[PDB]
Amino acid sequence: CIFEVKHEGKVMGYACLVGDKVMKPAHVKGTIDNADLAKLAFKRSSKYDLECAQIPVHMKSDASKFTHEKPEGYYNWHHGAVQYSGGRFTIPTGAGKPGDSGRPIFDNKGRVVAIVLGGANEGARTALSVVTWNKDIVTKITPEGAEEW
Amino acid sequence: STNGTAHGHPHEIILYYYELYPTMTVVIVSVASFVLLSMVGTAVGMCVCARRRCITPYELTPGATVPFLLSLLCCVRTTKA
Amino acid sequence: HTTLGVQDISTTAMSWVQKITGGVGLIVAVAALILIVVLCVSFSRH
Repeated sequence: CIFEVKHEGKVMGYACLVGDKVMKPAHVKGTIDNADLAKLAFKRSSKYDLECAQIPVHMKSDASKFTHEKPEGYYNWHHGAVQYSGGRFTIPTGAGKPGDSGRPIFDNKGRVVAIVLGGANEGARTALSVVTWNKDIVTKITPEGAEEW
Repeated sequence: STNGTAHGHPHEIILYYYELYPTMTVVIVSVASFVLLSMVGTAVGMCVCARRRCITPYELTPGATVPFLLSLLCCVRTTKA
Repeated sequence: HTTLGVQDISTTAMSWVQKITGGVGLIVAVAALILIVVLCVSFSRH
């Protein structure tokens, strides 16, 4: 589900197969390091700093679901456990660095809950800046002073 | 000399050309062309606005279809497969 | 004497044709504004 955007042979960010689309932050330079994915036609959206396309039928089995359902508590992500509360995802400062954008924040049933874009350092913990699903539609939460990873 | 009847409708309108003229009609034609351009520009803007409306709901997931009819001719045809 | 630059008559008839032009311009102006309004609604929604 996770694929890496490369630029001049260097990993800039990531691309993710969520739902039935293929996502990757718009700001990320490079092209998805995957033939099938690279040749696609993406639709940019500067408001969301998102850039989606549709997953080829032969990879649709490889997507990762999603959900608007996110009760206060702990979520899962590659570097550990994210914490959700007060309408904000946070992590121990230091556990997320530039080059972690695109990485999904799963729940315990595997449903992708948000996609990290960057984080604002507010001391002990960093409030993440994520792309999250609302009632049905996509949304973007960006804590004051975020540093785009 | 020539007769510049009233109309009608239009018809006569062109008859006046002969009366006081060389010109007259050409300027009116230019004005008509400008009006057409305004009409065309409006339509182009409207289509772009229609895109602006179908935007958001351009990603994926159920949710119209739905308002896609009633739905400014695309809307649909668009929702589907 | 006579001879001068119009426009002039012929009233009525003249108004008939004039009324046909400019109305569509107002329509597309209003529609443009309405589209902007909806756009702002979306911006607020986000």
